[PDB]
Amino acid sequence: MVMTVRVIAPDKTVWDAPAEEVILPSTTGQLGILSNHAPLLTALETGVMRVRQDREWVAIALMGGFAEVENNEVTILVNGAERGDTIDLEKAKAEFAAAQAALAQAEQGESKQAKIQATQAFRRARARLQAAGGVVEI
Amino acid sequence: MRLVAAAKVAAAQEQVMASRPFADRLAQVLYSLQTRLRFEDVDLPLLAKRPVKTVALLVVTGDRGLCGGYNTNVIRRAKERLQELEAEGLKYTLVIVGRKAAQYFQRRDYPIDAVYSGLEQIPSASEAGQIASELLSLFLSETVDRVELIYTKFVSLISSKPVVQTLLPLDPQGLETADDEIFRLTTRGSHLEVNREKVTSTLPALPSDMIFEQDPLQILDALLPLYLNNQLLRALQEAAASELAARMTAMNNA
Repeated sequence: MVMTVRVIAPDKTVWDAPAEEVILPSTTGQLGILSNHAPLLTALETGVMRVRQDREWVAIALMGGFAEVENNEVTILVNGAERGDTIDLEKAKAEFAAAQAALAQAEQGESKQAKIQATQAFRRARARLQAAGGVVEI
Repeated sequence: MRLVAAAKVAAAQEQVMASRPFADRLAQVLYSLQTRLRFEDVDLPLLAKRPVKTVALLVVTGDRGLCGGYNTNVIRRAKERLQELEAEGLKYTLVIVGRKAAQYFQRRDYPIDAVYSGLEQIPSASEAGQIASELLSLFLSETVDRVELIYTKFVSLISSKPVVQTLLPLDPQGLETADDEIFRLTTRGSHLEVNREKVTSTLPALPSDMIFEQDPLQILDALLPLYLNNQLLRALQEAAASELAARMTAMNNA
């Protein structure tokens, strides 16, 4: 009835607590993990994970990485992670829209560097709004 | 005169310890990925080896200024590396940590892609990631063909010096060598010293029956940005350890 869930960033463990269920933003879709799952390795996109410790949900924005699940240990390695409780949903809607436009603008442009920069910002702002607002499809 | 220098020694040593779980896990997954992929034959953007016509140089300095020739030595070695590249007919662009060093290079007409605040005493993984994203945007756009960095690092138990290393392309041989070297900082006398030890990875290999949700190549590709950020952050923690060493030196000379 228990998994231990750990999110590990390059400088520190960001999350470490028991959970009944975790939703992982894998590169091929949202993965749903319950207790006693067979061992698994997956890539993680920049997006939102969710953790249910008892009956409520907690969302965390993840900046890409991978996850292993083995013997009721879920270990998540990401370049960065932010608790959705920390993100102002109005602000994150604002930023997502702004990054959306800046990305559209870079794409009209000539500079591959700018396209990459703006894509990086766009993905980060997406994952932050998914985590603030809880809806994946935006 | 205060003993709180040891407090920042211990806070730094804490962050360095806190970085180990990440590197241990990176290593564990890399090890198991090796049993499905020949790393040397992997073709992925962060491993691309283009004929090198342009180089990005990351220059790591601090903005707090009382550390002897800590910053001066970095700045001089970077100037020298850039002269070497120019002699070879290579183009370059600078990414500078430290605003005063950015100004030194600006006044001398060097090309500067990006500037960041001087190295902070306990370097953040978000600090590292902002720099890394910028180096990715130079390298993956093929604006440059190699990314080097220059930073100060302990090379003996007592002494540190600027070093010149390569960040991108990633090195397959680095991907196969696990995070072996861990280093502990310690104030001994009124000077600061580093000891480095080899550690056997504490955790086992991944189960044989483990499911790969995506093809191994795609999992490796998702890992490579983490490896990069681990390498960059480790260099920044080395640079900060060296700067604390230099700043203690400067204190006790007075």
